[PDB]
Amino acid sequence: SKGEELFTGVVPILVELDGDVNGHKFSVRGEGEGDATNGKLTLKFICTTGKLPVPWPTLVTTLVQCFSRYPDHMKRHDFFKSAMPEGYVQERTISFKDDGTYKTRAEVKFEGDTLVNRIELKGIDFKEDGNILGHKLEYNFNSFNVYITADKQKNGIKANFKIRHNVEDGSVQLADHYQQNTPIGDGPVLLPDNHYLSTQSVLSKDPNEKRDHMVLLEFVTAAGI
Amino acid sequence: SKGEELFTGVVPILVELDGDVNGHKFSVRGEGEGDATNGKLTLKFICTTGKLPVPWPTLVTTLVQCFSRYPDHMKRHDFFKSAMPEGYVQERTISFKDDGTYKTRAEVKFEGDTLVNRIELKGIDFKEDGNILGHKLEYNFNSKNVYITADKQKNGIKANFKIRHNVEDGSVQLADHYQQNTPIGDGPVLLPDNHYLSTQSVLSKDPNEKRDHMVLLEFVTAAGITH
Ligand SMILES: *C(=O)O[C@H]1CCCCCc2c1nnn2*
Repeated sequence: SKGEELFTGVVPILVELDGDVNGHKFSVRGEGEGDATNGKLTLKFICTTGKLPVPWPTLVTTLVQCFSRYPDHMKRHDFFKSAMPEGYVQERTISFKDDGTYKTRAEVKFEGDTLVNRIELKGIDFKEDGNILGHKLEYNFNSFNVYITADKQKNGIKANFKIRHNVEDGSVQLADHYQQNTPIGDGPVLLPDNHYLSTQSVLSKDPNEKRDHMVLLEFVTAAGI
Repeated sequence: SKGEELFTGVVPILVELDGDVNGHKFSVRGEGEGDATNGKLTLKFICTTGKLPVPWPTLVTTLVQCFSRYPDHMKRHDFFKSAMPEGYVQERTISFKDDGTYKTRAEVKFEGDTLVNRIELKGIDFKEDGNILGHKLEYNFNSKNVYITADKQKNGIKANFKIRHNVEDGSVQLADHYQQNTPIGDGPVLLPDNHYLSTQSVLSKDPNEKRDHMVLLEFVTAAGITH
C-alpha cells in the first residue's frame, strides 16, 4: 500500500489520553518513536494531572498497531498502515472480570510527520479496593496472540482477546478486550485475511522522572499466514 | 556489600550449558553483558552441537540474578552480588506438568572480569511428542514476580515459582521451579528478608546468525520491601 511508505524509517509518536474512571478524571501524555521495519516502539507516558488512579498496565493496550512488523508475504493484510495518513478510529470495551469496564475511543492518524493517538476513556463500576482502583497489579505485561479479522460491513477490522494482568498475590486479573477499527478517510484500505499480532512488552521507570509515569518498550510482529 | 562494587558499570557475561534430555546430549554457549545499575541484560545464546532438542523458552530460567537492580533501600537484601567474586551454586528442579523434569546445577562466579554461569542440566521422563520434545511452545516468555526468601540452613536463598509457557494450540505448559542457592566461598554474605524479583524478557533472532540460537533482552528489578 501507499500508506505503508509513511512507516519506512523512524516515525515520531504522540499519544494523548483523557480519562474518567468512577468519576476520577485524569490525563496522560506520551511521546516517543516507532520503527515498523523492526516492529519496535519506545515511549514515555506521563500522568499530567498528578497520580494515575488506575495501574499503568491497565492502560497499555489503550495507549498504535500500525507499527506492527508485517513480513513481506503479508503486506497486503496490513489494514492499519493502509488507512494512513488520514487514519482510523479504534474503539474498545475492556471488561475486567469481577470488576469494572473501560470504554475507549481513539483516533490514530498522522498530523504532519507525527503519528498521533488521541484517546477518550471512560471507566465504570470499579470496586474500591478491587485490583484496579486498589493498585494491586504487578508492573509488567504478558504476551498473547491478538487475532485480527476483517469487518467488511464497516470497511475495517475487529479483534477480541484476553489480557491477563498479574496480581500482587500471584492471582490473575482477566481483562477481556473487544475491539473495532474503521477508517477515518474514504479511498481504498486493505481488509485482511485472519491473522495475528504478537507483542512482547517491557515496562520500566525513568529514574530522573518525578511525575507518575511509564516507560514502555515493545516489539510487535504479525504472523499466522 | 563489597561484592556489589563489582557491578557498577557494564560487566561481560559468559554462559555455558551442557545438557542431556532423555539421553539427547547438547550444549549451549551464550555471551553478552549486564548492567545491574539499570537491571539490563543482553545476551545471545547458540546451540553449539547443532539443533536444540528442547524449546529455547524452556532454558531461559536456567541460562544471573546478580544483575537484578536492587533499589537503595534494599541493598542489604542482595545475596547474589554479596557472594561475588567467589560466587554461588544455583540448583533447580523444574517439573513440567504432565511431562518431564529438568535438574540443574550451576556455578555463577567471576573468572577475571567476566561473570560466568556454567551449568549442567539433566532431563528425564519427557514425552516424545509432548510440548517440550515436540517443540510446541511459542517463542516468547511470560513471567510473574519471583519470591525470594533466605535459606539460613544453607547460608543462601531459595525460591519456588511457576513459569507458564504458551503452547501453539492455545493451551499452557506449566513449569514448576524449585531453586536453592548457596555461596561457593567462605566470606560473609547478605541473607535477605522476603522480597521479589521482577524480570521482563524479550526473545528474538539475529537475522545474520545461521546457527540455532536465541537473542535475549531482560530487565530485572527487585521490590517488595517498604522500609
Ligand atoms: C499468571 O499465571 O499468568 C498466566 C495466567 C494463566 C496462563 C495463561 C495466561 C497467561 C499467564 N501468563 N501470561 N498469560
